Amino acid sequence: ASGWGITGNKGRCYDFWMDFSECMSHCREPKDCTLLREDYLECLHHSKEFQRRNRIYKEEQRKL
Amino acid sequence: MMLEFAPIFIYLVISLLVSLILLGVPFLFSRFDIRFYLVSILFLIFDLEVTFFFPWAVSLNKIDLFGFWSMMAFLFILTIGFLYEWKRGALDWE
Amino acid sequence: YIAVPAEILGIILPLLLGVAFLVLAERKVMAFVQRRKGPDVVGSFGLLQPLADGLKLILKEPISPSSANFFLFRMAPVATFMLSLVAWAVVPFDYGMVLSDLNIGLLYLFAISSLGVYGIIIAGRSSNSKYAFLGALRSAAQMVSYEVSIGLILITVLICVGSCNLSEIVMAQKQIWFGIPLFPVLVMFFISCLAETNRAPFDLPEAEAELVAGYNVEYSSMGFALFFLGEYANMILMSGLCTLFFLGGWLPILDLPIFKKIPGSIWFSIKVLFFLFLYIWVRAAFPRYRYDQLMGLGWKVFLPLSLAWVVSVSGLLVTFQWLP
Amino acid sequence: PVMEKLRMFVAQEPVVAASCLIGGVGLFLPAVVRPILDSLEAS
Amino acid sequence: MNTDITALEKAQYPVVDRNPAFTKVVGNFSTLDYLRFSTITGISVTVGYLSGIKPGIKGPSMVTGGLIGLMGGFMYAYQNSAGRLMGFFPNDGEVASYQKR
Amino acid sequence: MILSVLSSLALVSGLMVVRAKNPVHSVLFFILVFCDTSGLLLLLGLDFFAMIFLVVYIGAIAVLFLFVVMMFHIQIAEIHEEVLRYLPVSGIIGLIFWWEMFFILDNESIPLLPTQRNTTSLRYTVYAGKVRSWTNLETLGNLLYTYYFVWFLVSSLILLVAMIGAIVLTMHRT
Amino acid sequence: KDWNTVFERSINTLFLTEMVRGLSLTLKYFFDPKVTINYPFEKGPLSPRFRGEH
Amino acid sequence: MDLIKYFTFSMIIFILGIWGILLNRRNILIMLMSIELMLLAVNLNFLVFSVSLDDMMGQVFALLVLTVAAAESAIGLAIFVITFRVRGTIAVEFINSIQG
Amino acid sequence: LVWLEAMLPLGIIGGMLCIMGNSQYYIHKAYHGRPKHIGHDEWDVAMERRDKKVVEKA
Amino acid sequence: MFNLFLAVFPEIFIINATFILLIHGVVFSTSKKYDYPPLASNVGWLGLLSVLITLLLLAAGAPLLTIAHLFWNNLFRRDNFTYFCQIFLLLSTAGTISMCFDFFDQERFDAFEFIVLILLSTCGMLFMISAYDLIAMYLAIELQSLCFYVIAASKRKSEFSTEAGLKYLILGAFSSGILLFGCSMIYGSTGATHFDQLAKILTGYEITGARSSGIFMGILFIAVGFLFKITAVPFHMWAPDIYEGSPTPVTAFLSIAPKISIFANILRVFIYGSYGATLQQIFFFCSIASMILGALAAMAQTKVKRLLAYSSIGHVGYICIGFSCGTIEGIQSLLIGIFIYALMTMDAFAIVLALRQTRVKYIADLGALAKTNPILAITFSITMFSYAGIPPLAGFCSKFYLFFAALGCGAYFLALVGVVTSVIGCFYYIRLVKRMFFDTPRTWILYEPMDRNKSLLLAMTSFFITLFLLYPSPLFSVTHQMALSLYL
Repeated sequence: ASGWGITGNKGRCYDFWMDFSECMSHCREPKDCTLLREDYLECLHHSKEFQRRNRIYKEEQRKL
Repeated sequence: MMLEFAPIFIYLVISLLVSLILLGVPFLFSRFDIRFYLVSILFLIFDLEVTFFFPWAVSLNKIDLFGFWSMMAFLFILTIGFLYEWKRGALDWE
Repeated sequence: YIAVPAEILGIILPLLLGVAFLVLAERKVMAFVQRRKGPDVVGSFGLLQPLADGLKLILKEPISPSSANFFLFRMAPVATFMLSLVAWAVVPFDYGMVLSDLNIGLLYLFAISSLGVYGIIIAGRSSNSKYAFLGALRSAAQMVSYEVSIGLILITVLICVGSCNLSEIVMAQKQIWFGIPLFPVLVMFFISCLAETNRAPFDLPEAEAELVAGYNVEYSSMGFALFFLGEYANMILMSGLCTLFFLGGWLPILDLPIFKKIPGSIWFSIKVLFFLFLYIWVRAAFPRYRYDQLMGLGWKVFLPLSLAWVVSVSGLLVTFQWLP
Repeated sequence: PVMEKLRMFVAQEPVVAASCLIGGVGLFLPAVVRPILDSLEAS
Repeated sequence: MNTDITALEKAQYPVVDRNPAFTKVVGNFSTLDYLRFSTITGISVTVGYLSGIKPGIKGPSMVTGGLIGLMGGFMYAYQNSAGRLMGFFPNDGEVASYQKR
Repeated sequence: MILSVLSSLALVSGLMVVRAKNPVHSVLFFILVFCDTSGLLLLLGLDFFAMIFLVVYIGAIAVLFLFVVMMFHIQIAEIHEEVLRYLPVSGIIGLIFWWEMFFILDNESIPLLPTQRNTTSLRYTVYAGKVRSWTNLETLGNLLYTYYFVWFLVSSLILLVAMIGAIVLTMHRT
Repeated sequence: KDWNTVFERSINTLFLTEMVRGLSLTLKYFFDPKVTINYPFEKGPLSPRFRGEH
Repeated sequence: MDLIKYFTFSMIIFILGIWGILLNRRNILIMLMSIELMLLAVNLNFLVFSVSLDDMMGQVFALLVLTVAAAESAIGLAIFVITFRVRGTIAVEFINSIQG
Repeated sequence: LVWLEAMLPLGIIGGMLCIMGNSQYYIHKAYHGRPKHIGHDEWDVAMERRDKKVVEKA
Repeated sequence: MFNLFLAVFPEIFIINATFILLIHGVVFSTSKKYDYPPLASNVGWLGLLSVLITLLLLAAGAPLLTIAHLFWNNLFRRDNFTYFCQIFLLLSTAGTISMCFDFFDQERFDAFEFIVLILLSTCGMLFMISAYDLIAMYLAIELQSLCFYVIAASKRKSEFSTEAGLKYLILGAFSSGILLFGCSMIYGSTGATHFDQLAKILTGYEITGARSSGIFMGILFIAVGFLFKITAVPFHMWAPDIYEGSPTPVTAFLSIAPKISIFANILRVFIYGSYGATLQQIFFFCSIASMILGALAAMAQTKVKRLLAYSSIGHVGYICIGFSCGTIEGIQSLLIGIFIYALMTMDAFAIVLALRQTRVKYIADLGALAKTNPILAITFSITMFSYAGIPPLAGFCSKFYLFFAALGCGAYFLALVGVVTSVIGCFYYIRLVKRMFFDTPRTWILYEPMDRNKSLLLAMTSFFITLFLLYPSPLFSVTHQMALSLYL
């Protein structure tokens, strides 16, 4: 969220954080910014990407 | 890149082997002095000062005047402390 | 990586030979100063004296006194010897002649120096002798006291260079050697190295006649030898550091084709030899301070002056925008 | 009469006086000379 | 260093200068500013003297108290002058020397 | 695997810190935990922090502990206690903490299972950020003294408090 | 006492000048011949009065 | 699985600190050392998280925490020294006078 | 000229240092084909790995 | 560039003044010429002056503290709430220092560094109030704690003072590590430490099934640290021992100043934040436990300081009830309770410090005080009845809001606990009145009269306690103002 990257460039997830912040800056219902918020968290932790790839791995293991 | 640290690890392993060979070949044929605590305290403070100088020294080219004066204020606080040490006799071992 | 141990041994073994012959060189130079000869019977010109002494120590029975800390008693010389050895992995002798081109090499060297104190303190407590313990405490306190001034001088060089890479520190001195504009800093560094190595005039462990027992009084055979080899390897390393930071490392004295003919390793070796000669010449020239006197010098003279030089150099460089 | 107190201080504590002068130069250059050079460059 | 004087709460009085320099703020000191400064310096010197009699250092204690008072009094006067020039405080005098000059 | 080795060394060394009969030995095993931590930091690519843990934790703090604990000459009787009776309470507390706290990232950070396929060719490489590389030292020094300098100065205030307290509590001038 | 004589001792202290002579005189005997006897090929002098083995 | 392993390293260090508190009723020096272990575990978490999120805020706090740890160790050992000096021993039976 | 006796161990130390440099210099150059580069950064590493493909796959 | 630092003029001034006082004290305390004079009272008067000048600088430049807010945003945040909290903190520090001069002179506590450490801890609490990030919050908390650890062991030759210092250090370091762990967990889960960024990320979801366990445990551990700081049960046992063992001025300073600073921190970290009622349940259960344990343990006490310590624990429970209910009136009543408890505690500790010249230690030592000093016995009784909550005294507001929030938030167990604890508290408070007025001991203790500072402060606090409810509007309005500045 700070934008300072550990190698001297813009942080990896900073643009997602900003877009989330601009959204929340004028949407009175926080549910209006859900998609951008989960995009920022997905950039942080890669949870859904890894879950889907683990699904692919599971199906491959099942069919082997 | 951390690639240059692997030779250091192998170097440590080899140095340990040499030390063990050298040290193993011959096997074949109630008083507290507060001033040591105090010198440890001063060493700890100035060790942290050297620590905060390394990023500053390599970064002087980009922080310009602001970073210089922020470091100067840091030193000023720590030097007030050092003067307090001096005046209280912490630097005298007599 | 299969060739790395070959390079490592090509560093370590000649270093051990160099230490063995530095002890001989110190005995020969002190003797010549004193109108005597020094080792000259064991081998031609005493050249086999180090081999005989090392072989004698190898064959000498190890005592390992009836202490309750037998593992720590034996590990203490191994710790200090390994630490003395490992500092040479980042030392460059010429352009490209260095085992590990660490980008954080300066801070790595500071870390090694900070670690050196543990062998001495552990030897004192594990030796079950009040005299060895009080000597080890004094030696450890002196070493940490002069580490502060060493670190502040390192920061001064860092401000001039703007990089912790030792090779870059050398190559920053192509225009001028740092020992010319920072001559007082070089003098302070050489004295801080003397005190950090427990060397004359700061050799408390040698002050046995002063009722001051050394930390290694209970050591025999190769534990004592390891302590001695560590200290002399550290002397060589301190000479190398004085050379790298202030005398241009492998650079020639003048940037002319006549000087550029001889290899930079020879330049580096010559400068290291000059500082190793100073270590002995000073040992032969002066008496030694008391512990309280050298502690006062460390905290009241060398620290304030090192801090002042950091401030002055940084302020002048940022003022005229001469920073790297 | 604070003109020989400085003299006695320099005589008795030369290292401290030298340190103060060296650091004082290091502080005086950016506080005084650097703004002078900045102002000169702009004009 | 990127700087931004923008305050959270907007000024309620005409802004004569949004970021006045040090010398300009000092030159803007009024007689009330010099009165506040002198009162704080005098009170501090008095407290230093009275608190220093028992230890026997009334002179040096006066000096220390006076230094604290000089610092605090200048700070208070600079605060008032700069706040007047930035429009945070009632500044009818500063507006007079702005409309006129 | 290397993380397993370092984790095991740190686990055993820490057990030795908290279970050694002799406190001096506890301080020396603490130095081993700090060396292991430094190795972990080197694996993270943070060389400045790896070296600073040696300089400060081992070079300064552990030396302070060693100096103090050695001059105390603590006899084993004053600090000894049989710890067999603490197996159940430590078992309960450690098991609760283990289950709740060693898996706190699993739901948020689901691990990527290593497939039997070369997923290392899917590494996209951007050369723009590699033209001029910053060390961890320069990245930290870009921020400490300008954009977050107030915290820097407050840390200095903390150190000054340490110096004053050390003097006022222990000093006996001769 | 005087700014010159104060400056004189301050520089002499800072620049370790008296330790320069100590180094200089320690180096003069370095290049000089040694007085060591090459025993047992060479012997020390004795007199006809020397009291030795009966 | 890198992040979870780094985190469990920090976790075991923190847990060992908690255990050192639990297991050393009669050894307050090791109680202090266990607290230092807990502080190292938190410092590592900040570094690991800073690497994981590609964000420098973790490292700034890591340096400042190291400063806090140093100061707290210094003052703690001072209080230890004065307690020992007053009592002549470190046994916990002599630091329990205040109660109720 | 007796003082040349002392310049022998000093010369030996200097030679040991020259060996410490040159021996590790030549072993590295022989194994890698070129002398060691000081300042090998992320860019130099990326180049070497890409060059390996660019060479071997041609 | 210079004008940006108008936002930190008070802190700059107080830090520089503390440096000046340090140098003055060290230079003249070591002087042979002046026979090494004690300087605790000289430095104390100069530091009281410095605190008052800082208060003037802060109070007068109310709008200027918000200047350059974008530039200073990542370091701190100054607003109305922090403005009034800091003014209150400075006033508390000034009163505490004013109550120390008789202790310096008659005990002969000659250490001027005591004043310097109090000033540095005041700087730390100032920074705590304006903290708007976990890093800044932790650093300011730690500066404060280190100063407290040092001053609690200031009587370095005393068994009690050294013991209090040791227990304080160990338990405080433990709790600080727990809190730092919480901060690390929050940072790892959200990638943020600034309070605004945390407010945005957490709002709108609380526990929506897919709950970040990292954020939950970060909140939990940070709350444990805060509850330790406010002496809340079960993280409370350090407080009675430390309060008793520290020198009495140290106890007086610890019983007031650090509560204001940490309640400011609690209100800005959580109320300004967003999570489930879980944290409110945490503070609710801690409030109930604190009232019960404080009441019973205070009933068991025979010594004055321990009784005051347990009374403070009970009252923080009463105060935290206002945080739990999560309304604007809850925050208002919390602020009102903190203010009134601070004034009452300063009154009580002025009386205790006055009696410590004769070494008052037990409640029984107050026997026949209504005879040997009638006006003093009445003043202490007014304070004790205010503590018990009897109207029309100022202490009745806390009781009134405790019961008001309970019958509104719908709680009846809380009302029962409040009734029982109020009655128990009344008993052990009126026991002190009975000792001073009803008992006829064989042996009396005649107390030295207090100095002018403590008498003036006592007279003013006694007038406030007896008469606040006649004209209470400014406190009500200013607390309502602060409660709203937190959100809007």
